[PDB]
Amino acid sequence: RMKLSGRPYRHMGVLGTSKLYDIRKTIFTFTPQFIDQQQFYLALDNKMIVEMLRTDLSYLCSRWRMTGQPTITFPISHSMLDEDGTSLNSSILAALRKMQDGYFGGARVQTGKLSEFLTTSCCTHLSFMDPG
Amino acid sequence: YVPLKDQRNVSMRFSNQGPLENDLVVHVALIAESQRLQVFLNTYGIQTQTPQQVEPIQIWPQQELVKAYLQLGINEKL
Amino acid sequence: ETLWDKLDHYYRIVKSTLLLYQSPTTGLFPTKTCGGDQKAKIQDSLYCAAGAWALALAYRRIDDDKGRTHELEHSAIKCMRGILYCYMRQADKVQQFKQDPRPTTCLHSVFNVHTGDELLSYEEYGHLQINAVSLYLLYLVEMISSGLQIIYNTDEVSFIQNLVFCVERVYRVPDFGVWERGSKYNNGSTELHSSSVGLAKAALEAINGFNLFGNQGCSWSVIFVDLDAHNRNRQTLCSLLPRESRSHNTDAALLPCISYPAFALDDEVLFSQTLDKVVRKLKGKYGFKRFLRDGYRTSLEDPNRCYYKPAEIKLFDGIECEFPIFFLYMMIDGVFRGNPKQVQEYQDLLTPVLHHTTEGYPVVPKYYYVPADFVEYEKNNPGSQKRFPSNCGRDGKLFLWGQALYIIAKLLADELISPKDIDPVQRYVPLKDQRNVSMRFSNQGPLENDLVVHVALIAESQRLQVFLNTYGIQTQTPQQVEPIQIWPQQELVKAYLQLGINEKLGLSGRPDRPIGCLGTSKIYRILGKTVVCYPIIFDLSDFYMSQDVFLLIDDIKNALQFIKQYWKMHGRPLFLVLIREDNIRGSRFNPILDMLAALKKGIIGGVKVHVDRLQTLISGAVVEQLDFLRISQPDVNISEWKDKPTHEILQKLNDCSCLASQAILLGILLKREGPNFITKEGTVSDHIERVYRRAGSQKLWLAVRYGAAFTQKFSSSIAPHITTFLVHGKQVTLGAFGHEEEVISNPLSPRVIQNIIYYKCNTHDEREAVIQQELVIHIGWIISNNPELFSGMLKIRIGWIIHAMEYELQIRGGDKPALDLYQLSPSEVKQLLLDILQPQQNGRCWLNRRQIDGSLNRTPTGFYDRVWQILERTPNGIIVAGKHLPQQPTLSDMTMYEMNFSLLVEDTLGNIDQPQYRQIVVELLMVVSIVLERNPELEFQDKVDLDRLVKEAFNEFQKDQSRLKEIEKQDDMTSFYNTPPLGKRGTCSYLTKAVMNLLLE
Repeated sequence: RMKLSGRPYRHMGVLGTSKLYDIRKTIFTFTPQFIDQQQFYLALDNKMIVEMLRTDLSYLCSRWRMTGQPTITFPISHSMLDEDGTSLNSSILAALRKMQDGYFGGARVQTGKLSEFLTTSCCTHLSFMDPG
Repeated sequence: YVPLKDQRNVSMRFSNQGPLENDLVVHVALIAESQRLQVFLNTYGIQTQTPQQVEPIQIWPQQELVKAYLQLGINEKL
Repeated sequence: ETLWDKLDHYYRIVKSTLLLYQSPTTGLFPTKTCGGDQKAKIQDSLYCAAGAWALALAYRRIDDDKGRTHELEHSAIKCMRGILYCYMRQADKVQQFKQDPRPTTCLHSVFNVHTGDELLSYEEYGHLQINAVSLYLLYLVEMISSGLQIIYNTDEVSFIQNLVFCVERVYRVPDFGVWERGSKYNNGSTELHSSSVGLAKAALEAINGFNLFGNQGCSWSVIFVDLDAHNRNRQTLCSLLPRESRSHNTDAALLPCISYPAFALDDEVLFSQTLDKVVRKLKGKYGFKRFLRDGYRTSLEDPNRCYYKPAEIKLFDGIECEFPIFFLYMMIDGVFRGNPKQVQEYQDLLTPVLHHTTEGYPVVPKYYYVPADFVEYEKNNPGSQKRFPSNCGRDGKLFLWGQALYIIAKLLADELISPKDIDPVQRYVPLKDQRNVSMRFSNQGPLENDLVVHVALIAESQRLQVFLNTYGIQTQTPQQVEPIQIWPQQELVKAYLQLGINEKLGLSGRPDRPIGCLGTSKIYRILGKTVVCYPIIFDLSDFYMSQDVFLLIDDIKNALQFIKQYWKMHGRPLFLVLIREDNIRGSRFNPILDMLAALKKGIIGGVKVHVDRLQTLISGAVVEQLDFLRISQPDVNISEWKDKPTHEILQKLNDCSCLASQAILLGILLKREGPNFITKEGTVSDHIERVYRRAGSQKLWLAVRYGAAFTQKFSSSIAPHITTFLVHGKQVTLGAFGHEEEVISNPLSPRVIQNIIYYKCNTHDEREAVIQQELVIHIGWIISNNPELFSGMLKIRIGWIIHAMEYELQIRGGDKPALDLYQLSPSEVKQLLLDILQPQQNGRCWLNRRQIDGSLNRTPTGFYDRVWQILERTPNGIIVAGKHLPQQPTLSDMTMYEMNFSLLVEDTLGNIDQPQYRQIVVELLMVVSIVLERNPELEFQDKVDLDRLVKEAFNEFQKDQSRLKEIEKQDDMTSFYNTPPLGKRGTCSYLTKAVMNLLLE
């Protein structure tokens, strides 16, 4: 009635995808943007992925002016394997091993399963998505 | 004496919800005791507020109210 | 199912129907839901806001409402704020209307919705409507009493006070009506409406003594009211209650004024009679019609003529539209009165006519219309055919007001709330609680009147006090009540004028108007000092009838009766009486003793009174507080001395002692030289005032009347008399007998009437102004206290009545020369007027009785209906005095009881010069009506010449007189006038013989 088109389309940063979301009594998680291959070829290099991941980890650990611990999902795609496709690259396995033992880049990293992280994580309730 | 239809908003006798109804919602106030305990609770997502952050408001034990009530109703002539 | 499902369903209905089209910019709904219309009314938006408030009040009963109530309260508050902003945007119009009300200065009621600005010129809509303002004030005070907040600062209080001041005078100015059409003819005329008066009275009751700030308030949130305006509104409503208007026998608009929105008819029997009449005369299959002969948006209506042509209303009958919205009002009345059967019957009636949306939501169409192929068939059989739904009954168009009324009625029926919640002010009370309410009924009960009024006695001088005490009369000098102060009426008027002044907008406050007896009956406190005042009857008046003690006895008795009848405030009223030493004047000191002894006895003509010391009465009594102030034969003839020089006239004035010659010389000097001339005793005006006061002191009535005519002074009570005469149904004409006369049909401002009467006075005579004033005040007083005396007369003419009592006094004088009426005392004038006004008896000559009856323009009861039935059964018509009354236009324009047909008949009959001839013609017409009604076989073959019938009757009487008394043929019919109409050989026999002769041929 008032001729309003809502929020215009814009890119989403790491600060928005880190938190959990609730859409119609369901749990949703969104992967970070820098692992997108249908936009540019910047995500086709493993060392590039590693350094952007380290920078994003440092930036997220820096401010985090929200409540609750953050959550990052880093799935392994088919492009992360070697030429033979039978093992992950050396950089990837090094990155995961560095993620373990709680020290990677410039921040403390704790790994586990989504079941335990559910009880302690920021949750956002979306109400505008409910049917009219 | 009050008729059955009128007993809806009477003080000290009946509730607003009606005689044959009990759905009262009670407010609770959550206040921490120490800053260390407050931050420990906040680390797990539990939100509590330190007693030093309610400066306009005051929290007193139950003995002060008893003493204040004891102060009332004193007459010197009798 | 719990209440949650029902409340959620109502929420969906409201969101999809009512709040969907709300304008965010202003918060006021429009009239059209499609096409992007930019026009809005005031009634629909207010009704929608009231419905939303009622729904929110119903939803309040849940502690987990999830904010549903908050949205509805905020929407209602936004709508009220928007309407208040729109009203306050126009400020010059309010100030103009406060002084000279007119359609030009009227407040605009229609404006654009997007920016809250005017859109259409006042020459095409009128914009004169006061019902909306009254209803808005009532709803605003209801919402504030509920617990909402709408008023921000103190300027709104001043605006509300000015709105009350402007609306206080709605009982005189005609309105355009609820339907905006007004008259049934729809020609562009304004008339009085009873519903507007009732709504204004209800708002005046509601706004009295209420805190506008809500929970908190000390002295800057109260509104002051005047009892005189409320009393006048009540009198007007009671007088005009049986018939909504003179041109409308009944209307459906009388419903929301005697129902839930107003609840103003506290009469039971008359309310029931009106309800039965409306139900019988306006019931329809598909709803309630607006009124009979209503061509409102019918099939024959065309959008090319705003004003209906004459005789079109006759063609427009039988196709009146149906409005089912009144079913909801009737159901609301039924549930309010606790009559479930009526609620069930109206619900069953409304069930089939209701429509549904795509989702099945209820729809209430605006009006019902008939297709063009059943225009004539429906006329033969009323209601046998079926109508067709309007455009706003299928999709894309709705009726917000109707839907709001429907949801309110359904909520009331479903018992989701109680009548007390929707009426926090207790507008409606049942019969067993009408015992100790304020402003409506007394503590003695409805059918009881035994009020006791306190009376305080205050002396004027010590010598008068001791003179009274020597005879046993106890009075107290004003010097012995030092703590108490006595002030005149002007001080209170000035204090009221000082109130209601604002500098930001520009406010003139309460207009300078005299205060009635009820207002002065209270006790005030100004600057911490108690203030008491006496009625305006006691103050010195330049007029002459104030020197007659009989007039004072009568007027104090009338004031006591007025106080007894129309007092409803808590606490006994206070009455103050003062006695002056000049009043007794020697021989005139006995009847004063009589009245004062009767007062001391305790009973004054069936009215109980109490007398005691003033200080005792003052103590232990409630005192009104006004806290705003701190915050803020002659030897000289006209012809002989007209041509005399100025110096000779001055010398004659200086050396003459007679009052009449002095007055005539002063008048000649004023006419020739002017009021600014200087004489031996100062200015001309000062000398005239001095001689007028000296004449009043000497009480020689002719000189006092001449001086009063010179001073050009007029009484300040003519307007109430003319307005009550107009509201009664009679007419008054101002003029001189045998000269030009001015007819008044609508209320007029005092300035125009004063100018007209003074121009007429300058034209014809000298003292007729004061004589006319005394006659009109006496006639108004008599009709107020004895309304049945003036029965049978419609047009009241002062000059003809003057000629009447002059003739009667001349007849009484006989051989003695007739006494001049200019020298008659006020008591003698009143006695003469009451004597002539008497229904008259035998003994005196019948010619004189006929002359008096014709002069008074008396008409027999049932004359108008008899004339109408004659005209119905007269194919050709009736011709009298050269005037023609064609049957077709009067039959196709007017109806049985319409007043304009009677006005036309009176205009036709007013061409008769001899009043006795008019009376004889009226008697002949009555005889013809009775004879024709008693036998339907005989009918007239052509138009009747009543002059021919009168001539034939006169010739027959002449022949009979010649046969019996051997009297030759004598000219003139005064012998016929002398003969009584009934007896051995009366006029009725000759009229019947003429009637049978005309019928046989």
